[PDB]
Amino acid sequence: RKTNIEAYRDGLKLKTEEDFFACDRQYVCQNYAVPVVISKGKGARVWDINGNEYYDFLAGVSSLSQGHCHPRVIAALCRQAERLTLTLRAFGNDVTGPACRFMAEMFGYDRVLLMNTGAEAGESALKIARKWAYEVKEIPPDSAKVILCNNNYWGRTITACSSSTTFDCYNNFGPFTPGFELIDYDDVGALEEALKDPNVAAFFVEPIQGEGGVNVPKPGYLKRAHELCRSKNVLLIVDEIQTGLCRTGRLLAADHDEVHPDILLLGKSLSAGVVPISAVMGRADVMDVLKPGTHGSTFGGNPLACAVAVEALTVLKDEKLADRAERLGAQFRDCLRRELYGKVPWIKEIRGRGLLNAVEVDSDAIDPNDVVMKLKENGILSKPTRGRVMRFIPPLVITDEEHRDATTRIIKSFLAVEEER
Amino acid sequence: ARKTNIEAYRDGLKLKTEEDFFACDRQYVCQNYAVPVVISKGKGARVWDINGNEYYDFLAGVSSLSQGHCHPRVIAALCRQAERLTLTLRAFGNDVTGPACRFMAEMFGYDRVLLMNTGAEAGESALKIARKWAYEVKEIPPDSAKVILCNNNYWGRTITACSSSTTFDCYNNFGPFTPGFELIDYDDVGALEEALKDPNVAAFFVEPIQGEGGVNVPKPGYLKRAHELCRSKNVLLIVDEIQTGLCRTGRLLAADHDEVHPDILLLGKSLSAGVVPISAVMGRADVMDVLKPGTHGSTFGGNPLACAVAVEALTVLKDEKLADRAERLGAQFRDCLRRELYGKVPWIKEIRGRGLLNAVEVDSDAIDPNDVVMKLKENGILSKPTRGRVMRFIPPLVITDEEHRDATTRIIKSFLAVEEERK
Repeated sequence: RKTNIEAYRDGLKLKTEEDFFACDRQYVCQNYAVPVVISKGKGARVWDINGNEYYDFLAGVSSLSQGHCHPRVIAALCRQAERLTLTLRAFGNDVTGPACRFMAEMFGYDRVLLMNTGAEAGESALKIARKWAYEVKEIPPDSAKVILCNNNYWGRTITACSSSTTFDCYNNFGPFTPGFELIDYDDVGALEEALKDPNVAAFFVEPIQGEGGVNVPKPGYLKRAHELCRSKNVLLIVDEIQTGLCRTGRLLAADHDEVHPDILLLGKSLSAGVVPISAVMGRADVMDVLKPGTHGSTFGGNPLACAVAVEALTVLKDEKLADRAERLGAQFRDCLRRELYGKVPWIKEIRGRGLLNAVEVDSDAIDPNDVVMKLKENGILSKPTRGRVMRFIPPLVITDEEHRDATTRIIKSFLAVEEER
Repeated sequence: ARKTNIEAYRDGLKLKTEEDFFACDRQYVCQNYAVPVVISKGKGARVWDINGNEYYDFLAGVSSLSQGHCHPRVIAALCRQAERLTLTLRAFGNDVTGPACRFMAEMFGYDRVLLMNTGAEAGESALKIARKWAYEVKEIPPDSAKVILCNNNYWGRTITACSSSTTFDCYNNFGPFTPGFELIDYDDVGALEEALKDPNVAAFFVEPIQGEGGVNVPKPGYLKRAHELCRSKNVLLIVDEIQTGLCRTGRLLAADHDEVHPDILLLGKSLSAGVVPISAVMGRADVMDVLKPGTHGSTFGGNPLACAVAVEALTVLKDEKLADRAERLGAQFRDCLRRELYGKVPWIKEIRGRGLLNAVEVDSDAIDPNDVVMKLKENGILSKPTRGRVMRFIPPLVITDEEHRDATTRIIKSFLAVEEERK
């Protein structure tokens, strides 16, 4: 049977890509800028409405680490969706509990708060950190500070905008939530100075800055940061929404440093890009400050998303996608480096861990969008961040044959752009 | 049927009784909620606990499940789109999101649709839009924008939502708070009119019936008159229909009762027949268009799968005529209770509602409100009060005539059983 969206879509006679673009310009709020109309995905590949194939090298900015339409994940969705999707957490069910137990054991935490979005996991963590700082550190009323890094990105709520240094994220959205102190990323000295304020509740940080440009910090940064935080009884909140779940070659990007975050945020690939589910995890004596009535969410921890998440997380384990991301990521960086550094003098850096990789180009000596369009032409879909940072974030299930082909196609697109300069 | 992954994981854990699940929950789940029941299946207006005991669901996700639990068509739409494509980000186009927005744009009468995931995101997205519009179009000073809200509002749990709440537990120890809010009494035209004197006001943000606040029904004409007042000061009317909208109160939108067409409209909850979180912000072009590229976003907002479900969920509302069904049964429900419970039961302070959004307020000094929750449960009714003393009765709108009759009877019997027991 045709579903309603199918029969409605057919009724509008949307034939070409252009017809869809015009539909979007008319009815969809215009808060995004590429031209392709994707119809179907499977694994690392997607297909547009004309049956043209591409490798998806954005993968939801790491929401589709398991690939598009993973059969196991789709089957767990569909089987749960037939039984039960929503109870509210005002009633028990036979899924939410076991899911939290499953996550708590896999990542080694006492308590799991399930929310829907990455941003909500962020607000949730800032809230828990404030309340814990008022009730356990006994810092004076309303004086709680949270430290974070210039060019952070954890969401789009007004509080998120309030803690951003990125003009377009905050401009004309105030007045702002106070209580933030901004420091440079990857700067051990600045963290230490800012840690002198005894009203600090938390340092909030990404192991690698994602939307900020795949800024990989210097060896030992997170380890040292954790030590300085403990020293002043300050929570380390580590956002692994983009970096977690095998993307960087380990279960969490913090494992590279053997850091166990005091509070852990997961999202995106936690559902294999099927439904929004995020999580905040922490020890009991921190997480337990959230008493009944003091925080909540309608869809948070619904049994449908739980079942998906358990299956999604099991795919990461069973298919060994961590090891895979490490092997392929090193091969990817090695290949691009041999073939492009020196030969392509407008490539400033090729950087990454695992399959969270990027090519920083000099935007005074090329137009970034030419690279993006030549990528598209050669079967590679990608979106840069901050104009000049090309990102390469394929699903981790991309096969060896596929990953070799894509790497070739990528190298070719950069060389072809250089040639054409 | 074959054992699902998730089922074999919990069979592995040897969780058989209701209390095995309560214990698992207490150990591993953040303890930010307060009920004894373990639900494992929903169909329509009914759910079943793990023992096979059957109940009527009279919370329905606080009007997230208007189309019933596990509606066949919605599930079939989920599964068929799920096999094709679930997510692209809005950085690439797809064949679902544009059509879906047109669908909503046409059904509700607006130029532009912003799709988000949660109710709270839609609320925040609205505050962001209003502020930015006030700065760029009304040209008020930077950081001076104000938004007017009502005492006891509930729109979510973000720090900014906390910042604009008057509910102690929602805001306490979660500061410092986002400035920019002016609280006034719900259902007070005088207080609205006065607060609209400040030219820095960007919007009035209001629910047509206060949901979590206690099913507080304003006096006739309140929303009509409010819109006039806002319009005269060039102030946006943002109406939160997340809980009241989509047929729950007898009409497509609760605002339709007052022929109010909100300047910004919020929906969520039943927008997805409770299958997946999807919410929407709808408004005219010259307001919504302040959100330029890169100034707002969300990983999962407007994902193909959720769009597919929402369009199906909305179609179910029309095809099965659930606005009419909510109107008819609702009136009958309020009829039944006021007849049989006023007079006989002194500790009923009021019975109120519109459509199938109803509430029984009890005097919490004359009775323990939990006795009522447990007696309802004993008689096969699952409900959860808001604010201790407001009993809520929010069933799916697909509740049949026999189910509703039986349920109303079981509900009356519970109230009378508690008064009997008082004596």
